[PDB]
Amino acid sequence: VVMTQSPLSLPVTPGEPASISCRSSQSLLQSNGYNYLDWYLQKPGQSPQLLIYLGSNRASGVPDRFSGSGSGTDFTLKISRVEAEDVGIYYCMQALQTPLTFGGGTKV
Amino acid sequence: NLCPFDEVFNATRFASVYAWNRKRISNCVADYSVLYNLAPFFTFKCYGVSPTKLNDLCFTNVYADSFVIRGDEVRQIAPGQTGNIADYNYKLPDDFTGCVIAWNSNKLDSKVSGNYNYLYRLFRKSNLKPFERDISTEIYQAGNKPCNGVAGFNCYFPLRSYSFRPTYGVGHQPYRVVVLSFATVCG
Amino acid sequence: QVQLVESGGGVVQPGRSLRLSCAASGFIFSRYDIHWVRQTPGKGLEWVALIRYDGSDKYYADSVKGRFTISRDNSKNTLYLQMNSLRVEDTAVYYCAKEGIQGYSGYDYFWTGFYFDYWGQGTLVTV
Ligand SMILES: *[C@@H]1O[C@H](CO)[C@@H](O[C@@H]2O[C@H](CO)[C@@H](O)[C@H](O)[C@H]2NC(C)=O)[C@H](O)[C@H]1NC(C)=O
Repeated sequence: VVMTQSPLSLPVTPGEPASISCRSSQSLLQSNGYNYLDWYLQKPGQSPQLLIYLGSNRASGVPDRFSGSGSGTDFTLKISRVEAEDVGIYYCMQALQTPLTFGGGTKV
Repeated sequence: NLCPFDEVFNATRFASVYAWNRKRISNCVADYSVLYNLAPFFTFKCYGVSPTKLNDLCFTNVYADSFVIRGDEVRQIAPGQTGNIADYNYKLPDDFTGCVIAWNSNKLDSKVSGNYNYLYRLFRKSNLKPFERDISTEIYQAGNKPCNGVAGFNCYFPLRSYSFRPTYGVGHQPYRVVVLSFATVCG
Repeated sequence: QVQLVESGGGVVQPGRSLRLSCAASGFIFSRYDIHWVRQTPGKGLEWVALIRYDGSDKYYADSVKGRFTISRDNSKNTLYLQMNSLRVEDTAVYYCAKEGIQGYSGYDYFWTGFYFDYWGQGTLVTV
């Protein structure tokens, strides 16, 4: 598997919403109806922190504006309200099987 | 002595979440190998002790507190989780040492008009200590006091129902979990 | 309070090895996995290897699959990873990342996938 994000750079002036997409080589949606891409951000000079998991439901401790949409192969992260705290490169791990082809990486 | 699991798994009536019946089983010979056969896709997530390794091992007592919850919440009852069931309805101590059997049960849990005999407490002021059970139906002032023994702007009634119908997605499909939580009993 | 702090990395020499250790606490570091992921600057994070919460069985990235060696250390809540025979294109900070499903030994229908809830701080290693 290989993950390709889009856009690897979405300099978004503050406020308006920005969308980040990833592609999958295979349909991650498994027969139980779960998508498996994971969005990981990391502000400059800091460790990455979990941002979404399983595509839809975010990790506790993450604001509501980091909603992520799901599909069979074309997943998307929606940043409704972008401000200073939201800057940092994102990623889309595919969490289905070893190896986890950790996605390319966008920018903010 | 052939420990009774024929009840907790094959009992007709199916327990709801908040009224999870912790059926203590003991003083008898069990066989965990019997279970790996039904659910074409079980769940057997053994937190604590390896499923196959369990058979020739045992502890003092066993609690198979079965009930039913939505399929997408099968993942939810696992120790260290922080979801709606985890916070308010059912939880597993971080040092959990049991097996979590969970299977799809579409039949006998889906009337064409919907089986609404199942409820789930979506509101509670504070989270649960490990393995707390609360039948308290009293009205949840998620919002102001006044007196609250009935209201309806929003106070809220902390025990909703579910909706179970075959056309639903697998996540919406109801699942019966059987959480086992562990020297008179072993085979 | 989930804590993954790691040390051991540093400037090294191509051809030799190094020992990375990611001490853990705050949580019961005998229950659930730890992954390793590295990001060399000018490249996105690359997953390295994992281990199932007692050393049950291991997988490594297709780019390594054997010259890398990971070994859990229970009873003191520490993790050990041992690299072997570094290459030129391996200078990269190594993150030890805890994954937030408390590992089961069975076979679930609902998997919830790998997701690295809490991370470390990285150890810059350079060949
Ligand atoms: C619940 O009832 C079913 C119905 O019989 C049981 O399934 C059978 O289990 C026995 C062994 O216990 C097997 O020999 C049969 O082959 C099973 N039936 C079929 C059609 O294959 C199930 O084991 C029961 N579960 C419990 C816990 O008692």
